[PDB]
Amino acid sequence: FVNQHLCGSHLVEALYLVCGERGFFYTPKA
Amino acid sequence: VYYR
Amino acid sequence: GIVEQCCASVCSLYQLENYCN
Repeated sequence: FVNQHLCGSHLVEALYLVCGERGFFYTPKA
Repeated sequence: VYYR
Repeated sequence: GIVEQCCASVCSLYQLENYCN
């Protein structure tokens, strides 16, 4: 896999690409 | 957006 | 979280594995 800059909505897409059906979290510093 |  | 690496500078997709269950 490669070193990826991920702006905050496009991260949630890229995480999708990684997780499959596993389920995942977007916990930012609010 | 995307890559290093 | 990991968002304050990603939204600003690079990450690995293996950290995105860490943010799975």
